[PDB]
Amino acid sequence: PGAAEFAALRNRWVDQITGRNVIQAGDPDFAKAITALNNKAADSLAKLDAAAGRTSVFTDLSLAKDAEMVTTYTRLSQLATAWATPTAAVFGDAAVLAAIKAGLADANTLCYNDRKEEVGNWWSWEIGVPRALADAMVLLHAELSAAERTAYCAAIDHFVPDPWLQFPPKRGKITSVGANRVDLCQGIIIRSLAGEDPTKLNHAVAGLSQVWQYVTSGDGIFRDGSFIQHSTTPYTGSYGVVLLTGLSKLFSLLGGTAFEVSDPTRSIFFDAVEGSFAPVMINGAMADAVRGRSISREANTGYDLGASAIEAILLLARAMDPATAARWRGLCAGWIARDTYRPILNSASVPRTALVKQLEATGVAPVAEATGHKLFPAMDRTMHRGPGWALSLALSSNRIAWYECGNGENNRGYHTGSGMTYFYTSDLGQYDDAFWATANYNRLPGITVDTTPLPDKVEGQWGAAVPADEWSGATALGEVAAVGQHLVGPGRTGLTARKSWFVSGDVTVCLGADISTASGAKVETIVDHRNLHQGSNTLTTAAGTIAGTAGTVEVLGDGRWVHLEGFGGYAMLDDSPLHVLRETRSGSWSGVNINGSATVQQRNFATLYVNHGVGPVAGSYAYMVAPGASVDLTRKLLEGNKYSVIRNDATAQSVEFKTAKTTAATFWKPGMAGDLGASGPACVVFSRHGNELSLAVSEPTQKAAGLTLTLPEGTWSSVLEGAGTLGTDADGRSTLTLDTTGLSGKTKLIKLKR
Ligand SMILES: CC(=O)N[C@@H]1[C@@H](O[C@@H]2O[C@H](C(=O)O)[C@@H](O[C@@H]3O[C@H](CO)[C@H](OS(=O)(=O)O)[C@H](O[C@@H]4OC(C(=O)O)=C[C@H](O)[C@H]4O)[C@H]3NC(C)=O)[C@H](O)[C@H]2O)[C@@H](OS(=O)(=O)O)[C@@H](CO)O[C@H]1O
Ligand code: NA
Repeated sequence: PGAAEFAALRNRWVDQITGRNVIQAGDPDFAKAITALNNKAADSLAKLDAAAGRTSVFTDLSLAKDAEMVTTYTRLSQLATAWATPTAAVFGDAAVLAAIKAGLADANTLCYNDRKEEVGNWWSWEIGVPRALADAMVLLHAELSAAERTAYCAAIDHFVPDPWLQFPPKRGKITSVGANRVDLCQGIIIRSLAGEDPTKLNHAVAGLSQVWQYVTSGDGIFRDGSFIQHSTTPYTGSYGVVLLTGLSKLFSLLGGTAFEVSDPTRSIFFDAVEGSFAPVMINGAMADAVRGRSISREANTGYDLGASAIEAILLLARAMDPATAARWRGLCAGWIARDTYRPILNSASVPRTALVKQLEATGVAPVAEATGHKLFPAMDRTMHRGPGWALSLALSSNRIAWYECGNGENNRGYHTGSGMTYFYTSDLGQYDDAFWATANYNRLPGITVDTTPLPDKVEGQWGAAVPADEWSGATALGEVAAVGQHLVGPGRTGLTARKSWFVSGDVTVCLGADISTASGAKVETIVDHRNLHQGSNTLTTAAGTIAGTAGTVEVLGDGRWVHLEGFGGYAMLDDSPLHVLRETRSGSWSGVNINGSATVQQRNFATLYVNHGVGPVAGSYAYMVAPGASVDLTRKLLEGNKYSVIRNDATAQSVEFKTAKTTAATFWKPGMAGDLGASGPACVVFSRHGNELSLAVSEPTQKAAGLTLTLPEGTWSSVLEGAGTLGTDADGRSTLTLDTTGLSGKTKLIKLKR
């Protein structure tokens, strides 16, 4: 590949990043994308340092601060993008061009050059600047001189001599992985287009292959579809999206060329569209539970990341086989159509606009999110859906950190891995509308919490500490899931709790047992902590209403149920007092992220909780949530033994779903829950249909070689579906013995015949 091939590649990259070849004339959405492009460009030009002998490019960005160095370069690449976009205000403007070139030249001289040692965050030097400077070189290729290309290529190569590695020499260089490997390889590939370097280009393309190989530990994609970055944090929704985005752009750039990605194992990455990404996409947003510290970012939200994922999937779909293309397009049409809260075209780039318009021109229909369960045991996450809702559970364990904080972000998120119950609904803004600026970080929905105040950054940054718990894990059979978490509290309080969730097609039954702590403080369990925005949503009870006055907590009378207008129902499954608080909360994004705005946001919440008191001995809870239930259906939840608690203690927790004729259990110790026994830790769901017993089982520690069940519903003499060895114990009950060696928390499905 020579001059013509490199020119075609550069032209293709500019087409991709500007959308210059696909602007529809007179289209209002294209006009709006151009307007947003123009306003950002004008903002940057207004901030140019025009001073003689300047020591910065922009008056509000110091080159001595590595994040502001990155923003200097991303502003220059944005300006170059605008200069290259037909109909943009600065399109082809020579005075603007000259300012961009001078900015690149001075940022090189002053700071980012082949003689400079890294100072501060490695990512700035190796990923933030190279991607932007490479883009700028390609955008401006007809305008920069050879000597300028030499200088800027030399700078990139100094900081990133090999994109398969990361960190400056003084630190010791390690293999780059996951999103970091993609981003380093992107910067080098685009730089290799500018400099016409096939050797560097080929090595960077070859570096992509590692990121879609299945892993069983560390960072990457697991066979169950989990995605981890930073070793201990579930990360599909932020770092996973960075990986998805970069590969979409590079696969598209290189396809059909001498440099095309030809590794056949890239099918694993395509499999991850539905296996990893789609289940954690909720009406256009990535689930908070899989986006780590990014929850703290006012302008990098679940909708921003979901929109990036949609762009990427649409871009990838252009190269897929027809059935897969249409499936991915239907999925995206659904995530777009259902999201009226942050419509994808508002502030969309020209390329994003074009992909969304191309989708709408295919006529591919919107696909609904499927009901039922998607489990991710390698990352301690589960997803559950029914009509009008999606539950995302956020656990932690000896494999998965309580939380990630870092770079001044999410330092207060230490309870976000304490068994959170995110109920996503048609309230699309629930977790987005200043939730993370205003919520009570000590009363997040679903958690059990020791009320001891914890410092910011408790347990350390970067997910360095994990709870030394017994297990967290899950299974599911048909419409019912069983999820368990042994919660060990952050901050060395000694909090312990056994939390389980039994999730049907409509209702979530929440059981807690064996709760105690060493701190001497009260312990709570949060039934909900629910953003009401500026609403005054009524809390209805058997007797009338509760918590009508903000700031005065009330205890629920005897009917045991409460309905929250615009949400659904809650009901107590024991005689514990339920405390109900309507409250107004305030906070700024600066309070949760060092980069957040200082603007104070004020939001109303409904907060429902159980108080286990001081010094609980084997404290417990039992409640249920019915998203979307009317007052009439909520009033009836506790009637007819629909949700039949079997056991709830330090040995096992179990419920039977009457309508679904299905029982679910978690086992902490060897023992029995009803007529089901287990020899050790287990998640089990079972249902009898006449003379056939169906079971789902997991071994949630991920470390036991065997597990034996004592079977419910009488005796069982053959195996119809699946594996396992039938036996009989000294007492005449049938047993099922499973080899669980290496199952990594995955579910075994079994069907037996009487
Ligand atoms: C300082 C240090 O040595 N810390 C490491 C830690 O490194 C940190 O983690 C990541 C990484 O990629 O591994 C890197 O996170 C990325 O940070 C940049 C800003 O620096 C962006 O954050 S933002 O400014 O809030 O935008 C970036 O956000 C993503 O950007 C983009 C994009 O630019 O294309 C798209 C997404 O929409 C947006 O989310 C952010 N990425 C994510 C996904 O949040 C940190 O800057 C770097 O400091 C880890 O290093 S590691 O390489 O071994 O993983 C950590 C692991 O234990 O070790 C610390 O020492
Ligand atoms: Na970590």
